[PDB]
Amino acid sequence: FEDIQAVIAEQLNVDAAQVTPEAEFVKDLGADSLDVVELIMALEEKFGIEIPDEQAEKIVNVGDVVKYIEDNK
Amino acid sequence: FEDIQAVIAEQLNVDAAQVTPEAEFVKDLGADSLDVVELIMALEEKFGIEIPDEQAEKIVNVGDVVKYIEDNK
Amino acid sequence: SMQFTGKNVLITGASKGIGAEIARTLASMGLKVWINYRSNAEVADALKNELEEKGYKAAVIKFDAASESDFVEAIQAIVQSDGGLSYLVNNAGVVRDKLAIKMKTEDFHHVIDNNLTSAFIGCREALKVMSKSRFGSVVNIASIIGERGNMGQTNYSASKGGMIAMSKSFAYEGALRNIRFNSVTPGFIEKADYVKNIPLNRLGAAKEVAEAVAFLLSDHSSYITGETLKVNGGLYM
Amino acid sequence: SMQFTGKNVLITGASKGIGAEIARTLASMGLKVWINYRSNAEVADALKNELEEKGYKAAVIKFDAASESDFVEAIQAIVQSDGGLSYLVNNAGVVRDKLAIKMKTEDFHHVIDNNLTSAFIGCREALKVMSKSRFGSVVNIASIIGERGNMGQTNYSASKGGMIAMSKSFAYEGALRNIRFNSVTPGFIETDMNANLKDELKADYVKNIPLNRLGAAKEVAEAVAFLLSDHSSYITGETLKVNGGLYM
Amino acid sequence: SMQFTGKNVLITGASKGIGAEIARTLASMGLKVWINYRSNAEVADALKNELEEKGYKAAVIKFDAASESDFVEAIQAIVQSDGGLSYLVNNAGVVRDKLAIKMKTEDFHHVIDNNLTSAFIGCREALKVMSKSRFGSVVNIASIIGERGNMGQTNYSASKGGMIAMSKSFAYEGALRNIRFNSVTPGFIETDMNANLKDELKADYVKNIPLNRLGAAKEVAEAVAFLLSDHSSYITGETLKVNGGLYM
Amino acid sequence: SMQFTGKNVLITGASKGIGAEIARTLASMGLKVWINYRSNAEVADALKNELEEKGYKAAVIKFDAASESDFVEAIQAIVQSDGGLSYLVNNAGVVRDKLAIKMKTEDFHHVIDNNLTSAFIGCREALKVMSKSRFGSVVNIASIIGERGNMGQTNYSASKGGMIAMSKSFAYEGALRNIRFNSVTPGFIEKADYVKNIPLNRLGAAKEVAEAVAFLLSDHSSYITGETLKVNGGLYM
Ligand SMILES: NC(=O)c1ccc[n+]([C@@H]2O[C@H](COP(=O)([O-])OP(=O)(O)OC[C@H]3O[C@@H](n4cnc5c(N)ncnc54)[C@H](OP(=O)(O)O)[C@@H]3O)[C@@H](O)[C@H]2O)c1
Ligand SMILES: NC(=O)c1ccc[n+]([C@@H]2O[C@H](COP(=O)([O-])OP(=O)(O)OC[C@H]3O[C@@H](n4cnc5c(N)ncnc54)[C@H](OP(=O)(O)O)[C@@H]3O)[C@@H](O)[C@H]2O)c1
Ligand SMILES: NC(=O)c1ccc[n+]([C@@H]2O[C@H](COP(=O)([O-])OP(=O)(O)OC[C@H]3O[C@@H](n4cnc5c(N)ncnc54)[C@H](OP(=O)(O)O)[C@@H]3O)[C@@H](O)[C@H]2O)c1
Ligand SMILES: NC(=O)c1ccc[n+]([C@@H]2O[C@H](COP(=O)([O-])OP(=O)(O)OC[C@H]3O[C@@H](n4cnc5c(N)ncnc54)[C@H](OP(=O)(O)O)[C@@H]3O)[C@@H](O)[C@H]2O)c1
Repeated sequence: FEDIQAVIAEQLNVDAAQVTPEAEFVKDLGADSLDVVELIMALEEKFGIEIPDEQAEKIVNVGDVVKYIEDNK
Repeated sequence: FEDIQAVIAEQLNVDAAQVTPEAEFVKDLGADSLDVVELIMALEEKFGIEIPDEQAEKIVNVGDVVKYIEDNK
Repeated sequence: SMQFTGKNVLITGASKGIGAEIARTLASMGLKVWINYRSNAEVADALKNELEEKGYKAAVIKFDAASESDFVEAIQAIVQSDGGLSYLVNNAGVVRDKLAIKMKTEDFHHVIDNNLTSAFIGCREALKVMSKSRFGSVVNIASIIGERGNMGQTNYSASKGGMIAMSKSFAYEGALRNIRFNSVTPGFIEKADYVKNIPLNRLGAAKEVAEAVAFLLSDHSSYITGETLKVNGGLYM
Repeated sequence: SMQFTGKNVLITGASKGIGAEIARTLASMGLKVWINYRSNAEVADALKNELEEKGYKAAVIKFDAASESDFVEAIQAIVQSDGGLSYLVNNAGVVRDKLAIKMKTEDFHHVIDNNLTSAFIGCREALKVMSKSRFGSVVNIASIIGERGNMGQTNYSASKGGMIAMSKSFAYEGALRNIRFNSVTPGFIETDMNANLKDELKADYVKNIPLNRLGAAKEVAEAVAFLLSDHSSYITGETLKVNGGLYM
Repeated sequence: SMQFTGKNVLITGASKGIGAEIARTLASMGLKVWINYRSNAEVADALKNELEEKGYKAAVIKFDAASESDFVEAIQAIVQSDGGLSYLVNNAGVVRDKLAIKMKTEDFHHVIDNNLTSAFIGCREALKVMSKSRFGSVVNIASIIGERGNMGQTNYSASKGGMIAMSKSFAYEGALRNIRFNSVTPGFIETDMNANLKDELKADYVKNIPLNRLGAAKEVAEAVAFLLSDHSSYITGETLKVNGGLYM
Repeated sequence: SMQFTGKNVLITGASKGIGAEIARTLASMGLKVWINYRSNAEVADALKNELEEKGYKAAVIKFDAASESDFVEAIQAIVQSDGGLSYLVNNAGVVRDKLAIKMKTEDFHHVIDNNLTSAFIGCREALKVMSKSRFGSVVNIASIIGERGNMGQTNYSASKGGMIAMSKSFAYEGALRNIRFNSVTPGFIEKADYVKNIPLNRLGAAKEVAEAVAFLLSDHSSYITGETLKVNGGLYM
């Protein structure tokens, strides 16, 4: 999770304190969309393989990102 | 002034209480521009004759409207 | 026929040609047409008689569409007679073709002042009289030349390209008031070797322009403002 | 009303939405309308029954507009019943919006095949059944974003833009037999296709539309009617913007 | 750089703004630039001295571009000094924004006369001095709002739209002597003309510009340079949008 | 020459004609050109030799621009070799002309899938590889047909009109990343009676198209995205 914290925080110019598990990416951390698509793709650069659209649709806040990774490991 | 109050208040769907002498037309009473041009022209339908642009430029809030009328009477 | 919410219409330069044929058309749909003329009454009243004779309403009026006072005052007269004004067609136009190098600044101005400035006073008084009623439709008659240009018509292309871009700006200004502004660009309207460039292989008839104008003033085009409608048989797509 | 020299019209995807309102309008001007549907006939028959009860002539007909054999047979049956087809309206359209990097060649083709290919078959079969009768009007419902482009609609814009360029060429091809092709490029219309959309993104649009409202499907419809009617008899290869000023 | 077959260029209204930056750019590509001014020469001479100190050839020349006799003599003096004029840029422009109902036929003519007529004289005299030499490129600085229209700019839009249509016809007229006319229609550039404007209305624009910034006068300039250079030798009657995506 | 911030470029269908002449041009300005070919290597390597022989950098690469895997993988290979990718020109095109009534749906698809879908994978991988560097320029080679249409080219007009409107949408998408997208519409490039419709009275030379493309990839057009640049001698204004 800690390295997940630093990835999204680099990925969109926010420090790690912003990353509370249920801070949303858009309502809270302040991002458009490519920002979230390119983050998710960036998170698949952890080799969580090609997590499906049908599970990424439900990603809204950083905790779901901790899910779906540790699911598709 | 009282009939000036009712004119601008009809002219842009606001009741007479809105019309405090130094309520602005745009920051306070809520109007675009044609709204203020068509009001001023509507105020020249009182026959204040064709009050100049050089004196209307400085109109921002209802009190200036009480001026320039009683000036050009 | 076509549904019109409004009652009357002013057609500049309507005593003959396409202007007469917009008056004839628009009257046959139930509007009171205010034909204007600049010079010859005789033929302008012929048209007023031809329309009134079929049991339509029609009126002539004399003013130069390039002259601000004449035209402002005109519209004021029509408002005072008929109560208001609903539709306006800026149809007034002139042409003085020349190669550029043979063209004097007077030859440019004569076309600009008389094709574009006229359209300006029109549209501007349209906004002035149609605002209280929050309703209106204006149609400016341009040409394919305002879109394509043409050799020997740098003065006319200028005035018709102006009229198109000016019309779009008026359309922004009067939308605050449900006052629509649109342009019509006719192609060649009725040598004859120029027909080979038209896909429909013929010169459009002026009624084909009048009905396009009528559609742009009618309620069917009630969500169309700022548009340019090509009536050119396909000459320019 | 508005005059028509023709008698019947085929309107692909006419069951709901702008397609529905095209059918109501052309019907109430005394045309025979052939409401096309692809899947569930409960809305198309309901429309047909609405129109006959008003006293207009209507019908329903089943085909996937993107299916050539299914399309061609459809028109053949229309000709067989009525002795010819006067007016085609290619309305059938789908939308699938995705950022290009998440978009897939399926999502590109789904839109191209349904929005563009269907219109090609339509225009083509439109030349065939109308050439010998030296009369015809066709109208392809395009979109503002075929003229402008838009973010997340690289597939939809690709297809609408093809439709506008393709319609121009058909208008060349059918011009000598008095077959006219035109496009209507609407702005944002209050229908089924965009109904589900964020109010944050919807009032976003309204404030950019000079006329300060979303257009009515009836308003796209009456513009299509003008372009098919005879009043437009010198107008071909044109594109009529019905976007309330949103793009000029 | 970019190749030019010509040698000198006349740039009406080149003292400040986009006109200035056109002159810097064309100068640093080794052209001789004739910076025009109408009134105060302290900025035009300062520009001329900036450019020579860099080692480029520059000059200044006084005329009102809207004055035919004053314009024609100006070019004649340029021909007399240099033996011909290769490149004209009609940059000179004024703006006066008013709601149409408060706008006056003076305010309409002020813009038409300065923005449109001046460009006509330019293009015309451009045909004259370039016809015998079978070479030439002219570029008319127009504006986005000649293509789109805009609220409160019925006079400015009228003039820019005329300029684009007029340039097309000149391009017809001068095409056989290899004289090309093109327009540049910029979006919103960070210069003198719009500097004084409400931040509420300025950040309003930025958020509508896909590239998410106001364009640089240097960026309009290098697009004008391409259109005058030889790389554009098959391009005539075109209009090049330099608006960062603001209109497409 | 012209200033390029980027180093390399991929030119689809560049082994001959306008594609070869964009490679030749863009290399002479200092970029490493990645020519591709679909079938004949012989002539494609001739071009690679001709360029490398003048002391420019140049590379061939073999893939079908209509084939998603081949082209995605291509670009991945070029990134892995040269570090990244800066410029892309979607030049790949085909033509199969026919009157509409003689045209089968296969004849439509062959042009759409091969002129427009190819441009899609191109632009889409452009966005994918150029985002991390926040810099790039893409140019799609259309035609005057995508603007005017043409009799007997409803399939090609479709694919080029698509490509133009698609390009505008990509331009919206990659602006968030300083990735510019633009189209070039060439007219007739080099019977001969069709020259009478061109004001410049000649058929444009392919170098005249390559330099337009080069200008759209170069830094001079750094505020130009979404535009369509007509290289048609005035055939269509
Ligand atoms: N037919 C075509 O091929 C073509 C191409 C594009 C569209 N149109 C447009 O159609 C319109 C007129 O049609 P037309 O071609 O049939 O022209 P026309 O035969 O010359 O009729 C034009 C009319 O406008 C009048 N007029 C001119 N200046 C006027 C002014 N200042 N005030 C009032 N009336 C004025 C005329 O002049 P007089 O009093 O001097 O007769 C005449 O009544 C124009 O705007 C023209 O630019 C023509
Ligand atoms: N609404 C807007 O804002 C807007 C603006 C621009 C223009 N338009 C265009 O208007 C048209 C659709 O109207 P709408 O927006 O009101 O959408 P809608 O409510 O979704 O109606 C579209 C209809 O087309 C049908 N259809 C799709 N593919 C078909 C096919 N292959 N064969 C037969 N029918 C098919 C539908 O399919 P089902 O079986 O799936 O119901 C549906 O009945 C399209 O061309 C759209 O792209 C939309
Ligand atoms: N900046 C933008 O956002 C924008 C966008 C579209 C295009 N443009 C166009 O770019 C041009 C001007 O550049 P700018 O925006 O940077 O404006 P600016 O800073 O005001 O520069 C315009 C210049 O043109 C001169 N000028 C005007 N009329 C002249 C005449 N008759 N003869 C000679 N010089 C004359 C000026 O007059 P003074 O003597 O009054 O200084 C001034 O030096 C115009 O064509 C404008 O309409 C502007
Ligand atoms: N010259 C003109 O008059 C004109 C008009 C407008 C612009 N252009 C455009 O210019 C481009 C090419 O120029 P051109 O006219 O000189 O055409 P050309 O002579 O046919 O060259 C086109 C090239 O694209 C290749 N190609 C086709 N499909 C491909 C694919 N899927 N993958 C890779 N390469 C593919 C060619 O096919 P092979 O391998 O089969 O040789 C050839 O190398 C096209 O997009 C065309 O539409 C042409």
